[PDB]
Amino acid sequence: MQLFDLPLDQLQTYKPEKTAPKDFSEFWKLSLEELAKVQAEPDLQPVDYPADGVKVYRLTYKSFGNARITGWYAVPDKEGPHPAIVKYHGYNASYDGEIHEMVNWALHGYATFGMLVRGQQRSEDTSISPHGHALGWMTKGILDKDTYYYRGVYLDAVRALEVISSFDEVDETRIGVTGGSQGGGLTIAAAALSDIPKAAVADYPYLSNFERAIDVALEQPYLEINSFFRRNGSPETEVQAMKTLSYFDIMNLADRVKVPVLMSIGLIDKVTPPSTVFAAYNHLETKKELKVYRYFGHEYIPAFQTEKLAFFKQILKG
Amino acid sequence: MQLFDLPLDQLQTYKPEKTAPKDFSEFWKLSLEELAKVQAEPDLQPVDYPADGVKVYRLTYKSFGNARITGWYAVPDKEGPHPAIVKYHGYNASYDGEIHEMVNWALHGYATFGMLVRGQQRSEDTSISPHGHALGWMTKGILDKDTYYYRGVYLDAVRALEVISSFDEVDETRIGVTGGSQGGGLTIAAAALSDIPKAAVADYPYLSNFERAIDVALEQPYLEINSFFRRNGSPETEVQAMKTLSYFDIMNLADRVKVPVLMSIGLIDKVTPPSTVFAAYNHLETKKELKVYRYFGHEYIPAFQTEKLAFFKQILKG
Amino acid sequence: MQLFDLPLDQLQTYKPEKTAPKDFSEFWKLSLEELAKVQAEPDLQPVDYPADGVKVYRLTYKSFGNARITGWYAVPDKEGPHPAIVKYHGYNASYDGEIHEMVNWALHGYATFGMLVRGQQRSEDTSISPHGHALGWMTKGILDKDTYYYRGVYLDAVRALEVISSFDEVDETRIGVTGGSQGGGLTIAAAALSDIPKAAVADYPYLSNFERAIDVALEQPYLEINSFFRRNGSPETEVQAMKTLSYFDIMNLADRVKVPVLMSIGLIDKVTPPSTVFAAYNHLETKKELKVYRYFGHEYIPAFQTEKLAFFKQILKG
Amino acid sequence: MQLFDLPLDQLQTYKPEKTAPKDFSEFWKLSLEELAKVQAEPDLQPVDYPADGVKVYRLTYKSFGNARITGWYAVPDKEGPHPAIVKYHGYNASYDGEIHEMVNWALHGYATFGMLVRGQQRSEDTSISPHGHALGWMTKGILDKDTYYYRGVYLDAVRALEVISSFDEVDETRIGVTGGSQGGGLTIAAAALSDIPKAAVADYPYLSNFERAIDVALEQPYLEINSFFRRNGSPETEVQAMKTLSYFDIMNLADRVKVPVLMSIGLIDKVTPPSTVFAAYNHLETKKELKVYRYFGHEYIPAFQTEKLAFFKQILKG
Amino acid sequence: MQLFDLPLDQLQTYKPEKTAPKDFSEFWKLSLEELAKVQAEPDLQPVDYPADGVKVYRLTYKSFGNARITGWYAVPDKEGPHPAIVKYHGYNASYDGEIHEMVNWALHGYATFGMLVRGQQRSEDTSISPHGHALGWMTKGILDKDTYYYRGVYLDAVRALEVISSFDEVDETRIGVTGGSQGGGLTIAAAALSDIPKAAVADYPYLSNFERAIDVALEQPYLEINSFFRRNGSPETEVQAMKTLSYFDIMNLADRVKVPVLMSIGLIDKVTPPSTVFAAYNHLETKKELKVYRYFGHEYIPAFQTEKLAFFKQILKG
Amino acid sequence: MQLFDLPLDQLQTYKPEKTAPKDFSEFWKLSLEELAKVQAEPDLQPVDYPADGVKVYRLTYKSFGNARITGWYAVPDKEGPHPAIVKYHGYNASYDGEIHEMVNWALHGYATFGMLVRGQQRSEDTSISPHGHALGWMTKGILDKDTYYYRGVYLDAVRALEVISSFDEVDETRIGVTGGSQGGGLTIAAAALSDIPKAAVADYPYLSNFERAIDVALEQPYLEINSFFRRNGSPETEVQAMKTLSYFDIMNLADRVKVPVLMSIGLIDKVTPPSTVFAAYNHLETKKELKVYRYFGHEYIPAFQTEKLAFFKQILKG
Repeated sequence: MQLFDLPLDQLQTYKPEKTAPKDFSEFWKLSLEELAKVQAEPDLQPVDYPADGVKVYRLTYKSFGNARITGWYAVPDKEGPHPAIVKYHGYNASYDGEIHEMVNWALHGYATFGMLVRGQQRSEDTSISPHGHALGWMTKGILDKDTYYYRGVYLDAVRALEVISSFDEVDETRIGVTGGSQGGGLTIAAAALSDIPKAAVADYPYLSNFERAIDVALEQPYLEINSFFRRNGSPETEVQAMKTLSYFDIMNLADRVKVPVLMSIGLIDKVTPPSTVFAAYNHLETKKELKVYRYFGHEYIPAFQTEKLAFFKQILKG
Repeated sequence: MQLFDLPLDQLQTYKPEKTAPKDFSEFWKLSLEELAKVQAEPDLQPVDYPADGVKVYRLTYKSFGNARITGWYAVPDKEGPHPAIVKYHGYNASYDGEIHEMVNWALHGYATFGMLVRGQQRSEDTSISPHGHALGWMTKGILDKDTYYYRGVYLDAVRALEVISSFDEVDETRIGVTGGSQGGGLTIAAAALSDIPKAAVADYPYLSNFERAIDVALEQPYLEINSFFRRNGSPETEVQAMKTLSYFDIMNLADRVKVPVLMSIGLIDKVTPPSTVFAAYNHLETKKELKVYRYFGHEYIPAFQTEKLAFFKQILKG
Repeated sequence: MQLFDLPLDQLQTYKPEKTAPKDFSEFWKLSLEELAKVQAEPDLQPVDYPADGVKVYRLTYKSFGNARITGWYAVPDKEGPHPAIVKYHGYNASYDGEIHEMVNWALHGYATFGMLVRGQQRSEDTSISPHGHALGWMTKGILDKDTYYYRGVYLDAVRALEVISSFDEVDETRIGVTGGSQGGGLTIAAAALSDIPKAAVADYPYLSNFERAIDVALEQPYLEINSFFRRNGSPETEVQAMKTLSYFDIMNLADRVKVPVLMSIGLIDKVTPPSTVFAAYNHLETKKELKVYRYFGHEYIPAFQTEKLAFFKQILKG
Repeated sequence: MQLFDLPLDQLQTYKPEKTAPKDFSEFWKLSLEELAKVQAEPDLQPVDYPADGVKVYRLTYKSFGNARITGWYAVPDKEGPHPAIVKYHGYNASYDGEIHEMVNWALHGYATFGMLVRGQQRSEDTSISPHGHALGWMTKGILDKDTYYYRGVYLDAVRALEVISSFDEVDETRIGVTGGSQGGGLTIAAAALSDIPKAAVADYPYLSNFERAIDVALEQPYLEINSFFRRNGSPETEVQAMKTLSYFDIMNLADRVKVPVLMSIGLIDKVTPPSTVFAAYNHLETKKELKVYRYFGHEYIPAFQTEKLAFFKQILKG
Repeated sequence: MQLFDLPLDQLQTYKPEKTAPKDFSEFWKLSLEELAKVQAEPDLQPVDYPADGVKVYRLTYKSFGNARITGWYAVPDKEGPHPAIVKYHGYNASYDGEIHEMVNWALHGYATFGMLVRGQQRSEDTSISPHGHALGWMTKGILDKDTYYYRGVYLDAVRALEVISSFDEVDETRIGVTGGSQGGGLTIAAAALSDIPKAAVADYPYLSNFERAIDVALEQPYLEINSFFRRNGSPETEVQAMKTLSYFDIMNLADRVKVPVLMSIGLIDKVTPPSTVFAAYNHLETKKELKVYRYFGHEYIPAFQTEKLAFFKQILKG
Repeated sequence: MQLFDLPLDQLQTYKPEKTAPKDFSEFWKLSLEELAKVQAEPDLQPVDYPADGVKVYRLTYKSFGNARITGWYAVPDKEGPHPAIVKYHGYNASYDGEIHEMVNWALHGYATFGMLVRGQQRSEDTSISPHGHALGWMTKGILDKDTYYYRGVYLDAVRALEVISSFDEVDETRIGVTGGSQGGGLTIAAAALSDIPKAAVADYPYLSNFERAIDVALEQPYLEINSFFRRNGSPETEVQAMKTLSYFDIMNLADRVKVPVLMSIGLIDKVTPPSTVFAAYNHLETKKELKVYRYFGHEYIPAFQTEKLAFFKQILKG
């Protein structure tokens, strides 16, 4: 397609004020405290996979709300410990958990776990639907930070790191986090909420700068928010929903990241608008780099794959 | 748009064999038993509304899974006891609960309750998401009849009738059920599972003839099923999901309806294809009429509104 | 969809200079004089409608050009006189005259007439096509104010008020005017050209700020003007057509309205762009209120239905 | 795009039974009588045009309903008397009357008149709108053959031939008729109702086999009929409208054509479906040829232009 | 459609700095030197065409790279010499060479040759594909000015003028160049590279202001450039490709035109954006006129046909 | 989307008669002879890549027409000699040559070469454009089998196998071929024309059953053929083009494949319609399997990736 958001020169300095409420930190502390009360009880079940040099398994663990979260976990068939990667997927975009991708990461030398998102693929979402929402997960439980869909998801993302670091074959000092869109948002959230990750690569991250996203995105799934306001029109509901979203907005969590970050953005992306991604990036206060691709949108960028592999190889395989 | 399904002469005789499993009746008996364990505990909260001649309220009750189900309840501002209507809404299509429509029904002389569907608007869905599903509600809990999303919805629909008939101002012998698409499916399911309704009017009913629907629909939401099979490709998964859907398929429940039914179908409907609606209609063994509109699709049909009003007036008011 | 016109902060003060030619007032005076020469000769024909508490009829009267204009007229089956409402419909958007809507208004307590637009539904358009026009009615007779399509329509709209006020069962001191899009334009035009209405509720009004509308609308039917210029390209034709449109532009007629006005606008409406509606609103010099809905476009807005009912109930049922 | 109607072998034998009512001939005789009552009073007004070898004029004449019909008339700037062509245009598709094309026809050696269709461009439509119609001209006056829009158009088309043949510079024995879509329908109707034309070339003719057209067309304007039935749903209305269309259906007029006919059809045409064109062609009982183009739709076909020029050259110039 | 580029007031003064590299003139001199080494060896083959007053032929000649370029050549069947026109066609938009158009130009009095573009229709493109390109011709050989697709095309365009001027029946002092889009770019390029043309009429010219075109066009075929950058992502490749395009950019060649130019632009054209055309126009330093059509896009503009014919008639038939 | 081609039972037995001309075998023998005249002169240039366990290179060789063909070649960083794979890419669908994918294949244990298609990416197409063609490569040189675009491509594909098997580090007895769409067509053509491959995996193969493809495909690129017939309408041209395509149609080459073949087809594929793929499959007379995926179209199918890896592992590694 074509350009549509602020010009690159303006994007470079686009940095909205944080929207985090006064109890933002307290909310995350309490949420992590809740997660800590649930014993992970990890279980590894081998899987038959048509490749040599790797051992593949279905990893399952317990998280917030006693939810059963799973994903494929692939490890180099070598004597570890190994560097590791926790890979997070896109919104409604996992097709059988991307087992092939996980195996390729293991072949590249990383014990890799592709966490599958609760309610979207294979993992259980034990959180209820307290008040009715628009089609999708974006507005599920949006009237209260405690019941919001991403509360459980972010906690699951942190638990994934606690579980993989606990493995004897994983060098917990060399774990990376990565993912695209929704996976990119989870990558930033995980690095902001856990001291475990050592490096983060986020493709056009999702769940950033909600106030702007709903007025500039031209495609789904930010627009589910707009849809919820069409179906629940009281002015008070809109105020409450934006407030709960502010607790999950990665531009609010970004200044907690302490490790190196590599991020990408395609200038014609109408799903995660460039402005929203620059907002998250400009809120990071850590070693960081934003690779801008003028001719790409919300999709796989071959040149950035090269950058991602070189970054993880430099930091995690040092 | 234009014609696309079987020609009318073929639709008239289209009657697929039932797909109900051997334990279909047991499943519904057990499900109704699970519903009866939950005390309804109805709560009526008056609402200020800008109209004379009617009293409006927010009606809330407890249903399957201890879920809090709600909706607007409007009653003629005259001494009862009054004929009544339970109105069911379309998939993801309630905008603040259609309060205006409920009021109009009351002005027409019917104590009317617009049940809001659990998880879609206002009403709570306490059922979890056991295994991950495609975007939407169609595949939530589809790997087991006990966990499937419509199990709770159908029971809620029956409970709505139990609650309204219990009111002293409602003539329990003169209650009708009505709704469009998903609302039409709920209308048929309620009349199939409850002896309360005395008449049913279903617009192009949804949740019918799933095996055909997924192969002929050209718009959502039927296609969420297809989407789930794309993301969960195991052959066994497909077989299991179709088996669970067969317990909720209104063509399998249709032979249980024993009161008069009025149904509509637009021949250019690509959401609820004509074949799927004729399948439900052809399984009904009761006083019935199917109004076919050649030039209408999945939308409001003015001529059918007249038929609907005439039908309820004739049966519920005489 | 999404935002596209001027930002709300700019819309608030958007007020183009009037485009009314020097003989604007003379044109309307002469036009009303022509209408006055035609005897209304109203005729009421009862209709069988499936509802109690209301009497429904087909009302037919004679207007400008000896045209036979009709519509459904519904009255509370009570001893009047009653407050009344003249409801105007959208462009090419009446489906059998919206009889059900008219009946609901009567059930709300108002003797209501839904005027059907000449040439579009049931009413006769005796005005010829003097010079050929683009597909539709927007350019029919556009080369001369005397032959322009809306000359007859606006006069018919005023006659509708003269006819309903003449009824013994109608309290002519309590008549409201209402309608959406084209119906909203007719509502403002009627209130600007007749001293009869006591209150006006106009949804996103059509036929406003033509100069801007043709450069900003992204959907039909303002674009019929552009289509006419593609087919009749002389520079002189464009000048003449914009001049005739200026006599019908509701932003030019707005300062004649003397009664309270309630108006709505959805910020994503690409049919009646927000700027065009703010233009009409900012030209009103009367008790007024503009309800802005960020997430709605050119469609039914549930929250505004509440506002409309409360407004008419407060003014007309005082 | 791609194929979509009956396969070629089936198109070749597709010949629906005529739908002409018992008084079809009487209707046309009476209509021609109404036309003859109006004196043509042709007026030729020279026009300055940037080309040598041709004299251009605006030709205006009086027709049915005292309507002023006009169009460009271009003649070879040489002593006549000259073969001539009456060219008819597509539905809502004349842009300033195609003056350039008329000039080219004259440069090819034919005194050519491009009749502009009443109400669509330049020419006046004095027939009223008796009962309201869907957007467009297709349903204007459709409840009665006497008031239907094409009654005036067909008579205007015959009158065009009477006027051009009356000119001393035109060889009345060498006049052809031609046009595309609506122009093709007019071409056939004119040759059916007038003995003036000596040859006819019709591109994918419109206004044919209405019963099939409304069920198979996928684009306008056929679909205006469907639109009218959506807005005027009485069963009797549909029956009456189809009856009036049957008087203007070129498949019913085709057996009256007694001069050579050349016709074209693109197999991917979704506006004038191939079946509808083959229906007209198969009802012709005269020297005829149907050129079928597999890869073309409703558009200019270069190869057919050669066929058309060759045909008129052979017949009108020898 | 609707407006989308800079407002007309801004377009009027839009004039980017030239992007021509330091060896721009040397490149064209050397390129013309290469063309001069190839003997034209023109061949005329008569064609059977169904019209009197014109002789039609297939003209074929040799050009750069020993390529065989052809097109239809039509001449008035009169004693010359004649004024002449070289007509260039749109990108991938010649349907059998537009023989009918060529014949009409001859009937207007001009010996006319419609050059068909190498590789696109009938003419041979002997230049290879040196490095792989995106679908289409826009990026073929783009990594080097010497191998770029338009090098051969522009040279062929100049050769066309050398060949037609060489004919005894052609008055070489009265030759015009004309064409639309890609044909408009070739018209400007030819007039910039050859002293032969005496007048030029270019419709919305293509191949102008590439830097802006790729960021503002919303349709094809400028976007092939963007597509090539998606498939060949090294930063160096983008720099090299923009540099080679700068040698062919008509805004860089425009100041070489010494004869009168007539140009058109439709304000809603999303193929050749108005800004890009104003850029070329504002770089012309010769007798010039730009006709702006607010309601037209990338298509035939009837009013401009009149202007084109009057311009060529005034200059070429003086 | 949804189903659209023949139903599965009919696809299973769909086997059109071969369309190969009498000199089909001679053409391929002569073409292979032309290829053998060109010395391959392979050149391996190491490339720095961010991964351990593999050596990456740019492999370049000379093929038919002295064309320089290239692609990425990745080898396990272990002592060989290694099983190998030649991977062919989709039409206009290589983004920088899929270096990442080639590396992954090597990490899976296969010396892998991703041949880049001449003229589409990186590789040179030295064949000229003899007669002009529609946008794209499908019709380039289609008027003669000797000049047709795929002649060079198929020979390049065979040459790729000759080059990789010649490497000392490659076990020439364990080489597979694979690719999707156009890549699948190349996979079958290579296995048909070379005895080198020991196994073939083709995703929905393109370049099959051209007579049906042009009449049933609903997306490109098949439709470029149709586009060429629109621009070159001579009946003889169509006959000649279909004749040249018959020499490259994989259904005509299929009976020459004598090694195991694994193929896939998505039933909603509108680019390579299921019928066209079943045609190729049904002409194979070798160990074969066709995996049918009801809910997938022309895209990556996760389950098939597992099948593909399992197949090559079983055959090439044992």
